[PDB]
Amino acid sequence: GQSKRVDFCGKGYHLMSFPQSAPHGVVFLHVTYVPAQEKNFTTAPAICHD
Amino acid sequence: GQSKRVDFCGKGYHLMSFPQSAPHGVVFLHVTYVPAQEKNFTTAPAICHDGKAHFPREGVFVSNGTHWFVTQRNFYEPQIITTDNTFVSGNCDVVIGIVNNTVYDPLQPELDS
Amino acid sequence: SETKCTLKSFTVEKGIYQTSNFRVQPTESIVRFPNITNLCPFGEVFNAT
Amino acid sequence: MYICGDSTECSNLLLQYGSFCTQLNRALTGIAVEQDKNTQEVFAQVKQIYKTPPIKDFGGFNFSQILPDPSKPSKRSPIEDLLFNKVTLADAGFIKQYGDCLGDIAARDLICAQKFNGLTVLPPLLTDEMIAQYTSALLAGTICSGWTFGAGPALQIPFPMQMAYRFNGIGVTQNVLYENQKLIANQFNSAIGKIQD
Amino acid sequence: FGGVSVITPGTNTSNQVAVLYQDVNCTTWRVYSTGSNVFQTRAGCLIGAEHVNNSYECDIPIGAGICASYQTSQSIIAYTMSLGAENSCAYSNNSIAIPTNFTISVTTEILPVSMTKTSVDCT
Ligand SMILES: *[C@@H]1O[C@H](CO)[C@@H](O[C@@H]2O[C@H](CO)[C@@H](O)[C@H](O)[C@H]2NC(C)=O)[C@H](O)[C@H]1NC(C)=O
Ligand SMILES: *[C@@H]1O[C@H](CO)[C@@H](O[C@@H]2O[C@H](CO)[C@@H](O)[C@H](O)[C@H]2NC(C)=O)[C@H](O)[C@H]1NC(C)=O
Ligand SMILES: *[C@@H]1O[C@H](CO)[C@@H](O[C@@H]2O[C@H](CO)[C@@H](O)[C@H](O)[C@H]2NC(C)=O)[C@H](O)[C@H]1NC(C)=O
Ligand SMILES: *[C@@H]1O[C@H](CO)[C@@H](O)[C@H](O)[C@H]1NC(C)=O
Ligand SMILES: *[C@@H]1O[C@H](CO)[C@@H](O)[C@H](O)[C@H]1NC(C)=O
Ligand SMILES: *[C@@H]1O[C@H](CO)[C@@H](O)[C@H](O)[C@H]1NC(C)=O
Repeated sequence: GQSKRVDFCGKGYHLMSFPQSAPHGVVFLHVTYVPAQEKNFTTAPAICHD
Repeated sequence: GQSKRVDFCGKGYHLMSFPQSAPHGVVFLHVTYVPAQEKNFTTAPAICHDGKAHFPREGVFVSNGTHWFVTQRNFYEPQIITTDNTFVSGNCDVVIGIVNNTVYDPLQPELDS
Repeated sequence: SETKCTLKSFTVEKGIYQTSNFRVQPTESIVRFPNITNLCPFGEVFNAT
Repeated sequence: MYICGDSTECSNLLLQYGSFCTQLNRALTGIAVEQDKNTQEVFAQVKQIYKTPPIKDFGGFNFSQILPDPSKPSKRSPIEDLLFNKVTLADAGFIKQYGDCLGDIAARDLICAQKFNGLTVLPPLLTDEMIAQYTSALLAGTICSGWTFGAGPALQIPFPMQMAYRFNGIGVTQNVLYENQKLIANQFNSAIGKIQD
Repeated sequence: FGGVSVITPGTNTSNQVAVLYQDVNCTTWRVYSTGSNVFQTRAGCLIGAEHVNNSYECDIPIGAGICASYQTSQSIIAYTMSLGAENSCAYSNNSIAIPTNFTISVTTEILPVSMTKTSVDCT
């Protein structure tokens, strides 16, 4: 599945995971989306048209 | 509530549950939705109309033997691909696997009539 | 008082405490031996020629 | 074995409280049962075994370090082979023969010392090969049909559309994925390589 | 030196048992008896069970992939357990499967909530 629980399936936004076998346990490879370059913009809650 | 946790409230997509009493414990009856009959369709990531690239808003582009339709992801109910079922982003030279089809425009016939 | 002794306190807070068990005492004793009237042969065992 | 060591006089005295030994073993048996149960709950979730696909172009997405390596005696993925080589177990296999412990006395092997005092290690029900097969089925399922194999029947989907759905699922419109497909696939492939290292 | 366990069908069915010798290789074996039906596995030398080449679902687990059951003229057999049904899909870059119908399923989950409450008078 695709969990929405924060930091449950790794840091960042979860996309998918792949298990791997290990002696006496399991290892998960968690693939996540992480925001990178960003810019600062002016903002507003609403637009006044007519 | 209605949990979205996979296989938490039973296998399949959870709709609702009903508890029942039991000695020393609880028994849950979990009602889930399960996909049944299915069909194989040809697909594409985008539609190329007038050179612009059209993507589904809430669905997938699906083709039968001769025509392209857009359907909701979990249920086969074909709709005509129109400008109200898609959004436009970029153009036909970027998306890998861009089929060309007509994206019906519901306004033009009114402007013509 | 049994609760107070168990808790080692002269003060008991609100709640339910288990307090030992209901017990009764014996009132009399019974002795039942076979009705043997002969004395053992102490003479024969210890006074033998 | 642990307490008396085959001394007959001790054994006969031990019987004075033999209900104790029975109780100790009920407790250990219960633990052993749970260990096999725990393994199945984590790995044997899907009883439908999907085979690892021929490697096809998945849209630039390279899964070779997570999928089984068919050239090896044990079809472990490159990552799994590394994980297994790094964790060290007490011994190899569950058969230790009397004649091996009798011959190698000078060796002072701790495993024989434990066995002669009544301490035994039992084998797992699922072997490493069996665990690898469950893992492979889950990976084959995910790559071929995404999450649908969990929900019910598996429904095939192009890998890149599976990714589009996953992007919409985090609040990023799918046109981003298709427009940047080469970049996304390259970053993915790079990240997996870094993990094995 | 140890290593012995017994595989039993219920005694209300039969009195045949198989005995596993955990530390015996069998390939004068430090066993109580033979009588053929000797199968060697990673979990030990199993004496008193017929090896079967068919996989089945697990009934009495033995260990290391081997399970046993009582089956037909019934006797104890041993086999490698099945891990599940073979299934398949056909990954393709241009096709999708889409559900056309659905079913409503109701399943049952059972959980303990509480245990017996006790009190003990040590005297
Ligand atoms: C794909 O779907 C279309 C739309 O339902 C099918 O075309 C229609 O077929 C009916 C007869 O069953 C005609 O009366 C309609 O006029 C057709 N519509 C159009 C636009 O031509 C089409 O046959 C289906 N293709 C295949 C291969 O089954
Ligand atoms: C997936 O990535 C691996 C590398 O992790 C690729 O394997 C390498 O291929 C080059 C060129 O043939 C060889 O020189 C290397 O020795 C290979 N490395 C390893 C570890 O095998 C593999 O070809 C890529 N798969 C696909 C489908 O592109
Ligand atoms: C967004 O980030 C990626 C890196 O994750 C940038 O891609 C790299 O760009 C440099 C400069 O052209 C190349 O030398 C690298 O080879 C690229 N990396 C990969 C994996 O392709 C990308 O240019 C950034 N882009 C924006 C804001 O458009
Ligand atoms: C032994 O004999 C004497 C008399 O000579 C007597 O006084 C004594 O009580 C006798 N002992 C026992 C045990 O009867
Ligand atoms: C039993 O001994 C043989 C050598 O005769 C060996 O090949 C085999 O692996 C051993 N069996 C087990 C379960 O280790
Ligand atoms: C699928 O792969 C084949 C090559 O095996 C290629 O010819 C075809 O154009 C590809 N289709 C899509 C939608 O990527």
